[PDB]
Amino acid sequence: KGPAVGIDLGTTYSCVGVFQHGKVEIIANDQGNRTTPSYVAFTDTERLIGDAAKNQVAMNPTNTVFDAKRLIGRRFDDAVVQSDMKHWPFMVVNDAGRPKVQVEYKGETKSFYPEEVSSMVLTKMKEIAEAYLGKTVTNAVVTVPAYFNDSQRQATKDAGTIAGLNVLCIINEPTAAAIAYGLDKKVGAERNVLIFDLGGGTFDVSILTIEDGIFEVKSTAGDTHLGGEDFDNRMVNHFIAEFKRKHKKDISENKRAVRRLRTACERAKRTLSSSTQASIEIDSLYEGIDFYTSITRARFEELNADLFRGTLDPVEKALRDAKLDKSQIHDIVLVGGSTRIPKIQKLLQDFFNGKELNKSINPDEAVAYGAAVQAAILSGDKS
Amino acid sequence: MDPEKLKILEWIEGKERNIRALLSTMHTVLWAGETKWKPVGMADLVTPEQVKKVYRKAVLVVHPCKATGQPYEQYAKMIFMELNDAWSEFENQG
Ligand SMILES: Nc1ncnc2c1ncn2[C@@H]1O[C@H](COP(=O)(O)OP(=O)(O)O)[C@@H](O)[C@H]1O
Ligand SMILES: [Mg+2]
Ligand code: NA
Ligand code: NA
Repeated sequence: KGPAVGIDLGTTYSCVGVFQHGKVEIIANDQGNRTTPSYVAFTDTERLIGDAAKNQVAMNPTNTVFDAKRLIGRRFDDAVVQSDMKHWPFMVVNDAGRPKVQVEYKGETKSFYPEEVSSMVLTKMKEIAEAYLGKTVTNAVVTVPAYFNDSQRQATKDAGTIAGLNVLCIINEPTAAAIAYGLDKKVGAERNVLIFDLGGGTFDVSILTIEDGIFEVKSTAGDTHLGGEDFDNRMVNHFIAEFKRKHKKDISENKRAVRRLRTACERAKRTLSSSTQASIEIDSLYEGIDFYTSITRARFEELNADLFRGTLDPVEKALRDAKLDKSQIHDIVLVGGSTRIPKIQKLLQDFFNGKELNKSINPDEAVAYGAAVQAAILSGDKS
Repeated sequence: MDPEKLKILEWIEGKERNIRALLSTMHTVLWAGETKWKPVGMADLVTPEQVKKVYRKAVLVVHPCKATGQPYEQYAKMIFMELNDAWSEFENQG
């Protein structure tokens, strides 16, 4: 029967892969993207998911939902939930001790549990793999951060069940990445692996010891509120001042213009990973005024200097909690979309004294890649 | 040398991918501590329906997901793997 998939169900973007014909395919959505925003837009007519959801956020901020992974498996009165709520433009309420996302859908107020919201994203990733395979998808492996507990794991599984999936296993994101590189298929003495995962909202360092295919999380570190979104924000403020200088207008107070600027900054940011400058081009940004401008890689790097270099403290921290020296880790693996930033890679590599990084698998894809490998073995479709 | 591994290695090769032979003797290679698996006799392994029924049961016991972080993790996967290949070979028959 039909193959099983791997789904990286991510805080900011999700990704799906299938292991078929001896190879893993990370599957593009219908807009051409190999990853998909973990975004759910509610409107008067439709429910939108992914690229279509994220693109209308500027117009529809209060009914566009993201960061559900931050609510999943948590109680309303969890200190993390209470602080996170400040950032979000959508509403969060208490149903009997459980967090609910409250939105306006089809001119009626509806509320959804975190695992329900994540089910919708999982559903979309399910559809992405079904469009590609030309057949229905049921079995999945889904990934979860190493530091997730049993409540968050169970709730992630339940989001699978709500999506129509039979979740074969819930596995750790760092572990899946190591599997993506086939590090668990090495023999001999125990190897130490370091996972450097910098995504859109979270930064994770994990150290694993692998021996005879068996993983052990030795230590974890990072910052659950540090990712690409923050580098975006540095550029956003950079240009808010620039628009104020050129035009004597301040856009800080206009939700729509600020978001529209973030979207251009994020696109610009990706360009800077492969090129040394990027142009920004927004029609009628504010009160009729076209914004056109340029930004160098150097300028991007220095706008983010502190955030980039502080990325190494969690490395050192995980390294001591693991009771290992820099020289003692055998594999470094780059995970997360923000690790495509050249200055982050030099920064990490120079910390390890020039040692080569595992980066050939697209970092924002390495998790789903490993989950797909695992789904296959779990189904008897690999070796 | 790993004695619990050596016993599974020996079980695997002695039964020659006979799904029924493996299923009917799996209790002699499960880790000490395993409590769910009641031994099957050939008598409940005659029809393909029976063999299907029992293999799904065996696969649940030794499944690699449940066995993660367990002292018998490696052996569960050794068994699961051989079960899957025995079953695929059982299904090729015909
Ligand atoms: N080429 C690139 N250069 C810089 N940042 C990138 C690039 N590609 C993706 N990103 C960023 O990576 C983040 C998403 O990372 P990803 O690992 O896909 O998601 P998640 O954090 O949800 O796991 C976003 O901030 C995105 O802007
Ligand atoms: Mg990630
Ligand atoms: Na992701
Ligand atoms: Na991350």
